[PDB]
Amino acid sequence: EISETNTIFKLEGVSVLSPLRKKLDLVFYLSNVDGSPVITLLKGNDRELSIYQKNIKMASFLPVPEKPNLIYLFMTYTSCEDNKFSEPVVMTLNKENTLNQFKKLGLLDSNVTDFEKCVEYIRKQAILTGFKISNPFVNSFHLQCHRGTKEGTLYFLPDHIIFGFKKPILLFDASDIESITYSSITRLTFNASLVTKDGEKYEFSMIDQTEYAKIDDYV
Amino acid sequence: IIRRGVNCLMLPKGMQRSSQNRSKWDKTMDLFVWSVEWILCPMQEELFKHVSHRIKETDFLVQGMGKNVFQKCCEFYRETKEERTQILQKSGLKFYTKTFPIMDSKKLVELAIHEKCIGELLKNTTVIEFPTIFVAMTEADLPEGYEVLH
Repeated sequence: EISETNTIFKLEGVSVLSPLRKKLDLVFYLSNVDGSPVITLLKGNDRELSIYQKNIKMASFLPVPEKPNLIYLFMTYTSCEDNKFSEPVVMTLNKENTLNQFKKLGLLDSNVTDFEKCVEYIRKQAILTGFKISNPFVNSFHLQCHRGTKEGTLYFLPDHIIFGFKKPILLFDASDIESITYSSITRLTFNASLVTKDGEKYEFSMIDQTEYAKIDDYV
Repeated sequence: IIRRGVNCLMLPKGMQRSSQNRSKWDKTMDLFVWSVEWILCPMQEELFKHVSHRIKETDFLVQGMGKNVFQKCCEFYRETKEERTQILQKSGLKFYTKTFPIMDSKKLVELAIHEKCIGELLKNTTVIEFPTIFVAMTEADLPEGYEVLH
């Protein structure tokens, strides 16, 4: 079914954290049944998750708070095989490894050290799989905060806001944001509340005050 | 397309493999050169793959391996090209490429690496873009699904 002759892209060794925790392989390929492109995650030749094409709504490279050898690829989708999962695909690429793997595939020379070269390549194979992966931290920003009791990262992108990555992972299309109202708790720390056009409130608390400027500017 | 005798199946360019082929005729050297895909099978009880480029068609197979790849054989088993080349010859590693009647294969043929240059080892064969070449002490170790023909 999938091999070197219909494989658009293939990266071994990704650390999938959603919609499941496991070290997997990431693969784009065209189905031999009907020439159609597919995203799958493999364990050897198991398929833990396949997404067919439309289907992928939004996808993006995101940085990992405080950890630069690392990077998230975040993908949301209308549906997958057997509706096995619904939650977004978050995985974590290691940079250095990624480079050495691209090197062992002969995709990039011994000397190259700029990861965005890998990234360029992934974004392009993806377009070949019917979908865009944005790369907005190459004008966006992210910060720490809490929902109820859980810490998360709130990322601010050109057209989305994402709050990650404890389940449930949230995505808000910017054009769905009626308002963001602010609230002090200390000189040092505040709470922000998003309001969706349909009236849902989402209480992002415990934000450091240094981030305030960046949020007002965003609106 | 048929280069230097070898019958080469060419994938659509979008395909990862297509972008990992650098096999070309090399002007200055005045000959053909060859990306090969090395797949090292260690001794089970995990693979290491590496793609080398610009291997000279007129070279014994060990001659166009590559440091990293040797090193890696040197750890799966037991330093200038001169010696490296020389230590793999008294080594016991068998070398299998894969064999064909577009479609991948799991039928392998062992090949006689010390008795021919790559160009001859490849002349009346087929490759998918460019040779893939399996390395292992015994057959058991080759990946599962793969079957060797004698």
